[PDB]
Amino acid sequence: VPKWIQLNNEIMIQKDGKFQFDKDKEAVHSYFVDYINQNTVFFHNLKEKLDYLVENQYYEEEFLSLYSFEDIKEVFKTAYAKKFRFPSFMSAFKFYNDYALKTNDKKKILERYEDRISIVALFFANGDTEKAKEYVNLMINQEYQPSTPTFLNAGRKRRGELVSCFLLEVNDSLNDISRAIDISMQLSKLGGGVSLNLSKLRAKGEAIKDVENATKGVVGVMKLLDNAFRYADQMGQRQGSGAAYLNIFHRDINDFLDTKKISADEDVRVKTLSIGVVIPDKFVELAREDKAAYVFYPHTIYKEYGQHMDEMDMNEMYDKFVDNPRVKKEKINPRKLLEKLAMLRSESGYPYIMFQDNVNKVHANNHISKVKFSNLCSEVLQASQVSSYTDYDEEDEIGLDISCNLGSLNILNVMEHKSIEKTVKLATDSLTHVSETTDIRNAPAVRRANKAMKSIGLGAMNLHGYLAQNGIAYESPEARDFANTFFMMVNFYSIQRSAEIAKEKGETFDQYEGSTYATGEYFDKYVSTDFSPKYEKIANLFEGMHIPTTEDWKKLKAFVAEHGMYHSYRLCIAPTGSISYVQSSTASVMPIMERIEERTYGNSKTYYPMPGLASNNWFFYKEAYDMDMFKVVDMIATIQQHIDQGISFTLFLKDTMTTRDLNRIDLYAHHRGIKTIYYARTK
Amino acid sequence: VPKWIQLNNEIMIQKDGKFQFDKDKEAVHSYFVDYINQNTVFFHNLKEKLDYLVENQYYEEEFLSLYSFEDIKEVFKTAYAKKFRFPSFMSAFKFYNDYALKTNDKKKILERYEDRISIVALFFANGDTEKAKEYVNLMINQEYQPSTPTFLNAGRKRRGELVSCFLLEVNDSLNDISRAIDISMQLSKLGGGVSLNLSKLRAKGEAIKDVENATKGVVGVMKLLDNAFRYADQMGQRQGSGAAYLNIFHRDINDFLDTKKISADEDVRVKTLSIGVVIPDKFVELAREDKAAYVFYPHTIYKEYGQHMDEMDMNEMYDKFVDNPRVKKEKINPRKLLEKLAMLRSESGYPYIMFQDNVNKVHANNHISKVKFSNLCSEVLQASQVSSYTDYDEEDEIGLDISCNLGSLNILNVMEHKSIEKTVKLATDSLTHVSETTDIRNAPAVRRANKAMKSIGLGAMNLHGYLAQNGIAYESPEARDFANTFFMMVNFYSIQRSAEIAKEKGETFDQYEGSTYATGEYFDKYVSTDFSPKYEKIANLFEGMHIPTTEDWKKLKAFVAEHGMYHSYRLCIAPTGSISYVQSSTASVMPIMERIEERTYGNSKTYYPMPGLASNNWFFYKEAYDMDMFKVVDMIATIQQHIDQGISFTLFLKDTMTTRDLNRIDLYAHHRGIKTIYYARTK
Amino acid sequence: DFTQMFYNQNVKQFWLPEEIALNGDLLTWKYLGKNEQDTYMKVLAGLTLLDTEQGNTGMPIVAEHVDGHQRKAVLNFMAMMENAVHAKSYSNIFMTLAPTETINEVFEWVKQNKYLQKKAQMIVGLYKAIQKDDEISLFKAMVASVYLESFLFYSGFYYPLYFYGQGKLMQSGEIINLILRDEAIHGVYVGLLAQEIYNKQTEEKKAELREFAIDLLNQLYENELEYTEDLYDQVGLSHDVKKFIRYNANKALMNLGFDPYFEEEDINPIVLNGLKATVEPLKDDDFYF
Amino acid sequence: DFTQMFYNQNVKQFWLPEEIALNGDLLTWKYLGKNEQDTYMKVLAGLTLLDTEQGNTGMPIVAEHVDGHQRKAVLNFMAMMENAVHAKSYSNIFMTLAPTETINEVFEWVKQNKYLQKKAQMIVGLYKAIQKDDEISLFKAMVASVYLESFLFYSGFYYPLYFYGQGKLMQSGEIINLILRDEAIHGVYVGLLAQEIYNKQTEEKKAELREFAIDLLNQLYENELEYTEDLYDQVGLSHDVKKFIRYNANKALMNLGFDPYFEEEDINPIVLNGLKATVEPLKDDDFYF
Ligand SMILES: Cc1cn([C@H]2C[C@H](O)[C@@H](COP(=O)(O)OP(=O)(O)OP(=O)(O)O)O2)c(=O)[nH]c1=O
Ligand SMILES: Nc1nc2c(ncn2[C@H]2C[C@H](O)[C@@H](COP(=O)(O)OP(=O)(O)O)O2)c(=O)[nH]1
Ligand SMILES: Nc1nc2c(ncn2[C@H]2C[C@H](O)[C@@H](COP(=O)(O)OP(=O)(O)O)O2)c(=O)[nH]1
Ligand SMILES: [Mg+2]
Ligand SMILES: [Mg+2]
Ligand SMILES: [Mn+2]
Ligand SMILES: [Mn+2]
Ligand SMILES: [Mn+2]
Ligand SMILES: [Mn+2]
Repeated sequence: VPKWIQLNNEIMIQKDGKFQFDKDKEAVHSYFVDYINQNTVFFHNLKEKLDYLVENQYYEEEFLSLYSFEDIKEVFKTAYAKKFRFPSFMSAFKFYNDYALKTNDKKKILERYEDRISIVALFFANGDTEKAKEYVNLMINQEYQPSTPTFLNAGRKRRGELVSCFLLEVNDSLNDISRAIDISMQLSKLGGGVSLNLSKLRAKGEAIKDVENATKGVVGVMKLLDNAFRYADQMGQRQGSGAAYLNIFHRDINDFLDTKKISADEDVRVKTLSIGVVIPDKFVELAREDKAAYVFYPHTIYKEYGQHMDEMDMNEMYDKFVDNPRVKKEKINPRKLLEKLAMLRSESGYPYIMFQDNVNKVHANNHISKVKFSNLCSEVLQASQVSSYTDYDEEDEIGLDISCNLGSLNILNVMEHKSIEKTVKLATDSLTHVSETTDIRNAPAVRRANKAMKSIGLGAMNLHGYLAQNGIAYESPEARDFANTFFMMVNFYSIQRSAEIAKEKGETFDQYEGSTYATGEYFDKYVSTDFSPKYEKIANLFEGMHIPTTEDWKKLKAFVAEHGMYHSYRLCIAPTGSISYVQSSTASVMPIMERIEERTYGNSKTYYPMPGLASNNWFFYKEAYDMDMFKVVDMIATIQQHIDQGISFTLFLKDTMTTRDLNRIDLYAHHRGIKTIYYARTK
Repeated sequence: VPKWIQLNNEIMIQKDGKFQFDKDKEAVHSYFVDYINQNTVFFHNLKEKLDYLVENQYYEEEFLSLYSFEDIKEVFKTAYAKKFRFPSFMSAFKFYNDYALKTNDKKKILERYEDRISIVALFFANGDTEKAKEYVNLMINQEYQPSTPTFLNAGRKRRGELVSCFLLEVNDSLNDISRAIDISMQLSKLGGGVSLNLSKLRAKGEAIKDVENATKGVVGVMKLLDNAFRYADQMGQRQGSGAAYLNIFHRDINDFLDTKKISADEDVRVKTLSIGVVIPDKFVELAREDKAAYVFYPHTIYKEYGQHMDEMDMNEMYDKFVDNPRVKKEKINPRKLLEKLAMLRSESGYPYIMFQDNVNKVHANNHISKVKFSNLCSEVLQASQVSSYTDYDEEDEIGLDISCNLGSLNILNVMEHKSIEKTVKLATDSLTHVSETTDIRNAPAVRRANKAMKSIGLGAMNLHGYLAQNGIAYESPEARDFANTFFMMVNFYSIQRSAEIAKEKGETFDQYEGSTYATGEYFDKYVSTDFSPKYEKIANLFEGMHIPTTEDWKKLKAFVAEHGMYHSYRLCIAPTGSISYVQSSTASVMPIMERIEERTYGNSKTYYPMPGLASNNWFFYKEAYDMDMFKVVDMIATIQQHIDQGISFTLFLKDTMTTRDLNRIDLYAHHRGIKTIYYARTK
Repeated sequence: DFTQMFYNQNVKQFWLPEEIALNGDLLTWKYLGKNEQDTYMKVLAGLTLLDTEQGNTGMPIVAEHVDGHQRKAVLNFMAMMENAVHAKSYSNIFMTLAPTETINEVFEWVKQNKYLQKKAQMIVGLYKAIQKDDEISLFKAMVASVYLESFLFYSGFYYPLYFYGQGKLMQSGEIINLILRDEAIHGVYVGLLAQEIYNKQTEEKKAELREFAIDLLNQLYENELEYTEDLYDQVGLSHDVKKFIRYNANKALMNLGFDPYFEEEDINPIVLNGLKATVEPLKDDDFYF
Repeated sequence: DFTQMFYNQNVKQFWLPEEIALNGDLLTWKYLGKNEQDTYMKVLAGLTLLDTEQGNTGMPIVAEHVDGHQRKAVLNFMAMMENAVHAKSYSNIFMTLAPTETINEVFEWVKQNKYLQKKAQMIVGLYKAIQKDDEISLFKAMVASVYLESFLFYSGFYYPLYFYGQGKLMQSGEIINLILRDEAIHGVYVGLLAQEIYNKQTEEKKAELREFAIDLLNQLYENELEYTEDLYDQVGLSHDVKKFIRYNANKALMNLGFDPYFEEEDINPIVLNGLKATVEPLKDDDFYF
C-alpha cells in the first residue's frame, strides 16, 4: 500500500468526532514527493526538454515555431511563478493519470501541470507572447479549464481531435444512412461522441419505392450504428460512445424506447448507443388533457407536404397531420408514453429528454433551422441542416452538422479573482482558436458547420463548491440569485467578446443577419429586466466587479447591431466529468452526489472529499439525492435563461421515488423552461 | 385440397410396385386448367396487353420501342408456335410462383411462359427482330436459360439488377471498410449476393497509427458486414446474403472460422454471412509434410514489403515472411487447421474452400491480378484489383470488383437439338448484352470492372439428367468422357463467339494483350490434345454435330491472336437453384440429391420426381449421397479443365463418414485440380 | 438384478410440467360447480404435501441408508422428481386455474387439516426414526414410503382421473397421469428394497414385520376414510373413492410381497378410462493419391 | 430473490451421458504419449473421486440443513445431477479409454495419493461437522462446497479443456464441458445460500467467517500447487495450470461475496478455446404547477 494511499485513507478515520480532512494535503504531498518527482523526467534546461519533446514525436513543431525560445521560456516562467499546488491527492492523481504527458511506454512523466498549461496556452495564443502569458495566468489560477480533448491534446503530435461532441443529421435514404455510419465511425475514431438524429428516417413498415412494408425503421439503423460505434472503439482505448435521438411523434418511438429495456431481445437491444427523446409542447399538451395522441409515419408526411416531419412545427401541423388521410398514423396514449419514459429512466437512466419548444422559443437561429436534437451529453442545442448524400458519381448536398468546442469557467476561482469579464473573454478567444484550428476531413457537414457557424461552448463548474464554501445552500433563493447574476454577466461578456471578434475580423457567422441578435429580439429581456442580485449577501459576493445594467445591455445591443456577432452559439454547460478533479471543483452546475467520494483505483481504494469540504460547511455540501429536485430544476432554469445552448441536467432520484415522481420532475422542468434532461440517477 | 396437388401426390401411391410418374402430367394439366388459365389476364389482342403493361409500370418502354409492333407480334407468334407444355407440375408451379409477372396486388397472372420468354428475347436482341426470334427459339426449346435475375427482371420497370453476384476487395483502412459496408448494402438492396475479400485487412492486435493491439481484426468487420446484410434484406423476402473470404495464412483465420461454430457467442457469431477460406498450395504442402505452419499479420507484411500479403505469392514468399524478423507471425498446426475446416464443414457446411493455386495455375488473366477469392456461390473466379477509397475531399482510386452475368445451357435439350455451337454463341451474345446494359451507379469498382473486363458466366445444367436419361452412370468413365467432349466444345464455341464479338466491335477486354489468350499459352492443351470422345457410346451422342479437332483449335488460336477476345471470362457453372425446376433439369452439373423430391409449400405437400425419372432409368438417377465423392471430384475436375472460372461444387456426405473422409475428399479435389468447393451437405 | 433397468426407466421418464400447456383446461374448470372446484383444489393440495415430504425427507433419507452407488442414484433421481417435478407441477395447475387468494387459502387449509397432518406425522415420523446400520428401522420407513407411493396418493389421484375419463380437465389430467406413472415405478422399486430386508429375517421376525405392515396399513386406512369423506361427500363420490383406495392398498401390499388384504370391488369405469461428425485425425497417407 | 431463477437454469441444462458418443475419442487417444495418457487418467480419477463425495454427502447434507421447500428442490436436483448424470459420465469416459484392469489400478493409485486425499478429506471433514440448527457450521460447509465446485475441480478440468481446445479427445471434452457448466452454477447457487447466512451475522462474526474462508482457501491452495506439480510437471504444463487455479479461486471467492485474493492473470489460450422502482400512473394535476 502506497504511503499517499494510506494517508488519503486516514480521512475516513474519525479523530475527535471529525474526518481528518487535513490528511489529503499530506496525501498529495506524499504522492508528489514519493512518486511524481521520482517519475518526472527532468532536463538541464527547458530548451533540451522542448527539443526532446518535438524530436521524439511528442509535440507539434508548427505551433512552437511561432515563438522565439525566449518567449516560450517566459511563458513557462509565468506558469511556474504561481507555484501551483494541488490541494487534494485526487486532483494530482487524476491529472498525472489522465492528462500528463507520458513516455511512449507510459513509464515516466514528461509534463507537469505547469508544462501542460504552458503548452496549452502557447497553442491558444498562436504566436502572441502576451496572450500566451494571459492564458497561462488564467489556467494556472484555474479560472478557466479547457475541455478534456483540448486540455489533453493541444500541442501534441499524436493527438485526437480537440472536439469530442458531434451531432449528425441522418436523411431518409440508404446513401445517407451509410454515410452516417461512415462519419460516425470516423468521428468515434477521433475519440468524439457522436449524436445522430433518426427522426427523418421513415418508420418500420414503410414503403421503399413502391414496395410497401419494407423498411426496418429506426431500429435497424440503431443496430447498424451500435455496431459501428462498437467497431470504432478509439483504437481499443475507450469504448465508442454514440447517441441516437428520435422525436416523440415518430412512429417508431415505442420501438426506439424498447431498445433500452432490460428484457429487450438481442436483435432489438443496443448496448453502446444512448437514446434521447425529443418532446414538442404538443405532446405535453396532449398528455396534460389525456387526449389520445398520434405518432406519424415520417415518409407519408414527407410525400404529402414535401417537408420532413421533424422539419415542421408540430404545434401547428399536428391537427393537419391527423386530419390528412394520406398521412399514416397510429393512436397512442401520451400519458402511457410518459409513464414508459419515466419507467425507462428509473430502470436505466435513458432516454435523454429534450423539450423541443423550450429550446426553440429562445433559440437565436431559428431562421437557419430549429433545434431538433441534442448531443451525447444533452447540452448542445444548435440549428442543423440535413445533408443529401447522393450516389457515388453525383455531387452531395452538404448541410450543417453540429460540433462545438467546450470550455468551463471555474465559478469559485473566477469569483474569488473578480475576473468574470476577463476570464469569459479569454475563454471565448481560446474556444474561437480551437474552432478555427479544427478541420475534420471525413465529416463534410461537420466541417462546413464549424467553418460557417463558428459555434463554441463556454460552460461553468464549481457552482455547488462556490456556494457551499460561501455558506449558501444550493436550493436557497440566494443560490439562484447568484446563478442569475453570474450567468447574466457571463452571457454579457461572451456576447461582448463575440461582437468584438466580429468587429476585429469584419465577419459574423453565416446567416447572422436573420438571427435574433441582428434584430435585437435577443436582448429584450436584458434591456427590460435588471439581473442584479436581489440579496445583500449575494450583492456582496460581486463587490469590486461591475454587474452589467440595463443601460450596459442596451449598449451591447447597439454594439451587436453595428458590428454583428461572431459565434452563433457561445455557452453550453457540459458535465465536465474528469477535469473537475484536476480543477478541485464540483462537476458542472450540478449539486454534489456525495460529500466524500469513495473510489477504487487498481487494487487500492481512494477517498475524495468534495473541494472545500470541512466541518463548518459540511451541511452546505448537501448531497444531490437528499435535495428537492424541484429546487434543482429552479436553479437550472435560472441558469438556463442566460445560456444560449442547453445544460447537462442530471436528475438525482431516491430509490423510494416512483414513476409518478420522475414524471412530475420532468413536467416541472418542462414548465420551468428546462431545455434538456440528461440522466436519471437513482440512489 | 387443390386438385392438381392431389394428383401430384398420386405419384407416391405405388401401383403394381411402381411409382405413378404419369400423374405429374395430369397434375400439371389440372394445375393449368384449374388455376392458371383462370387466374391469367387475357387481352383482346397483344397490342392491348403490351399497352396495358407499359402504361401501368410493368414493362419498360425503351426496349419495346426499338421494334415495330409487327415485329413484336412476330416474336410472340414464334414463342407460341412451339406450343410449349410444362412436363411436370413443379416446373409450371415454380415458374408461375417465382418468375411469371403478376398484377400489383399479386392477384392475377399477366405473363405466361411464352410472354416472359418473348420479353426476355426482345430485351436481348436490342432492336433486331431476327435475333429476337432466335432467342425465342433458344429459350422456348429450353436450350439456354438466363439466370434468375435476368429471366425475372428482363424488360420489367420496377426491377432489380440483372446481375446478382458481386465480389468486393476491401482495403486495410477505415474509409475502405466504410465504403465496403456501403457498397454491400447498395448491392444487397439491388438483390445481389455480395462476396468480400477480408485478407487485406490487418489481423486482431495490430497497430492503428503506432498504437498497438488496437485493431479488432477481421471479425469486427465481419460483424459490421453481417449487420449491413441484415439491414439490406429487401422486405426480408430474400434476406441480404453475404460471403466473406479469408486467406488461410491470415492470422485471424481461427477467429474467422470460429464465427461459424455452433458454440459461438453472440458477440462473435455471424449468421447472414457465409465464409470462404482461400488455401494456397503452400498450406496443403505444409500440412502434407506435417511441418509447423505460420499465419501472418497482414499489416506487418504490408509495412515490410509494400504489398498486401494476398497480393504476393505465398509459395515463394512464405519462407521470406517466416525468416523476416519485422514480419509478425503466429505458429499454427496446418493439419489441425485442416481438421478444424473439416469439422466446421461437417457441422455447418462452412467455409467454402478455394484452392488458390488450382485457380491461378490455369487463370488466363494473372497479369491483371491473381484470383484471391470467390463469390457467394463459390464459382466466380476472376482477377480483382482493390480500390483505395480516400477521405471525402480526396479522389478515390477505383479498382476492379468482380461481377458476371449468369446463364445456363440445358445439356439435355442442347444435345437433343445438336446445337452446341448455336446455343453457346447466342447465350454469349445475350450475356454480353446483359453486361453492356448493366450500370451500377453506387459500386464504382463493380461498374469499372464490368465496363473493362466484360466478364460473363455461361454455365450448364441437366448433366446428370442427360446422363441418366441416356443410360450413363454419373460416376462412370463414359460420363466423364461426355463431359470432357461437351465442355471442350462449349469452351471452343464460347472462345469463338468472344473473338467474333471482339472483331465486330473492334475492341477487346481491358489488358487483353497480357492474357494467355493473346500469348497463345491458353490453347496449348487444345492444340496438343484431342478431346474427341474415347467411347463409342459417347461418340454416337455427338453424331451429327461437329467436334472441333486439334486443327480447329489451332485455327481458333490464330483467330484469337489476330482479333482478340471480348470477354476476360466466359464460362462459370453456377448452382442454378430455382430455374432448374422451370427448365425441368437437374441442378447444375452436380448429381441429384433425391430421385423424388418432397417439398412443402405453405400447408400443401407436393413431390417432384427428377426430370425423366422412370423405371427404365431409376438406378441411373443415383442420388449424390450414395455415390463416391472421389468420382464426383473426377467429374468436376474433368469439367473444370474447360471452364475458365470455377464450378459450384457441393460435397454430398453421409452421416457415417468422419472428418477424415471430408478432409480426404478436399485433398483429392485439390490434387485433381478442383478450384473451389461450395458446400458440405450431409444427409 | 433390477437397479440398472429402474435407473434407465426413471431417466427415460424424465419430464417437466412446462411441457404441457394448461390454458386448454380454463373452460372445463370454469364450468365445474363450486363444490367440485373446492374438492379438486384440496385434493391436489393434499398431493402437494405428500410429494413435498417425499422429496424433502423420504427419498433422501432412504438414499442415505441404502448401500450402492447405483441404488443411491435411482433413489436420488426419484427424490428430485418428488419435489422438483411433482410438487411443483401442482403449483403450475393452481396458478393457471385459481386466483392467488384461493391458492393461499388451500395451502392454509393443508396446515390445519387434521387427517393430512396425521398422515404426514405418521409417515415422516417413520422416516426420521431410521437408525444408521439398523435394517429394521429402514424396512419400517420403506413400508411407509410404499404406502405413500402406492396407497395414500390415490384418494387424491381419483378426482383428476375421474375428470380425465369424462374428457374434462385433460391437460391437468395429463400431468397427473405422468405423476402416477412415476409413483407406480417408485412404489415397485422401494417395495423390492423392503423385500430384500424382510427376506434376511428369521420366521419369527418376519411375522412381526407383517404385523407392523398390516397394523400401519389399517391405521393409515382408517384415517384415509375420514379424509376421503371430508373431501368427497360434497361431490357425492366418497363410496367410489373408498373402493379405489382399497384397490390400491392391495397393490401396495403386493409391492411389499404380501397377499391382498381387501376384497375385490368394481371401480368406476370412468376412472379406468382416466388411466457433430466424428473427428478422425488425418494420416500421412491421406495426402497422397 | 433467486431460487426460482436458478431452478429454471438448472432444469433447462438437463442432459444425459448417452447423448455424446464416446468411441471416436480412440482416434486421438492412441496418438498421445504415455505421460499424457497417465496425467489424463489421474486427473479424471481425481475429478471422479471428488464428485462422488459431492453426490453422496456434499449436496444431500446441504439440502438437509437448508430451510425452504424451493431451495430443497433445487439442491435435490443438483444432487441428482452429481449421482445420476456426472458419475455415469465419468465412468463412461473411463470405460471407453482404458481396459478394466487399468481403471482399477489408476483408482488404487489416486485413492492412495497424498494431495488428492488431503483435499478430499478436508472438504468431507467440514460436511461431517455440520450441526442441526447451527447456521455457522452450515456456512462453513457451504464455503467448502463452493471451493470444491468453483475451485478444486479446476486443476483437473484444465487438462480435458486443454485437449478439447486442440481438437483432441473431443467427445469426452464435450462431456467434461457440460459437467463443468453444471458445477459452475452449483458453486454460484451454494454461494448465494452462504452469503444469506453471512449477512445475518454481526460485524465481529463476519470478520471471523472471512478469516475462516481465507484460511481454508490458503490451505487448499497450497495443496493444489503440490497436486499440480505432481500431475503436470511430466507434461510441462504446471505454470499455466497454476494461473488457472488462481483465476478460479477468485471466482469462488466472488461466489461467496468476497473480494478476489489473487492478482488478475491471463489464461492459456488453448484452454480458453476449450472453455424498477415503482410504476405509478399520472393522476392529473401533475401537469399543473
Ligand atoms: C479506425 C479503426 C481502424 N481499425 C482497423 C481497420 C483497418 O483495417 C485498419 C486501418 O485503419 P486506418 O483507417 O487505415 O487507420 P490509419 O490510417 O490512421 O492507421 P494506419 O496509419 O496504420 O494506416 O485499422 C479498427 O480495427 N478499429 C478502428 O476503430
Ligand atoms: N530546467 C528545466 N526547466 C523546466 C523543465 N520543464 C519545465 N521547465 C520550466 C522551469 C522554468 O520556469 C523554465 C525555464 O527553465 P530553465 O531552462 O532551467 O531556465 P533558467 O532558470 O536556467 O533560465 O522552464 C525541465 O525539465 N527542466
Ligand atoms: N390476343 C392475345 N394474344 C396474346 C396475349 N399474350 C400473348 N399473346 C400472343 C398470342 C399470339 O402468339 C400473339 C398475337 O396475338 P393477337 O394479338 O391476339 O393476334 P392475332 O391472333 O389476331 O394474330 O400474341 C394476350 O393477352 N392476348
Ligand atoms: Mg429516397
Ligand atoms: Mg490507413
Ligand atoms: Mn411424487
Ligand atoms: Mn414417488
Ligand atoms: Mn458433479
Ligand atoms: Mn456439483
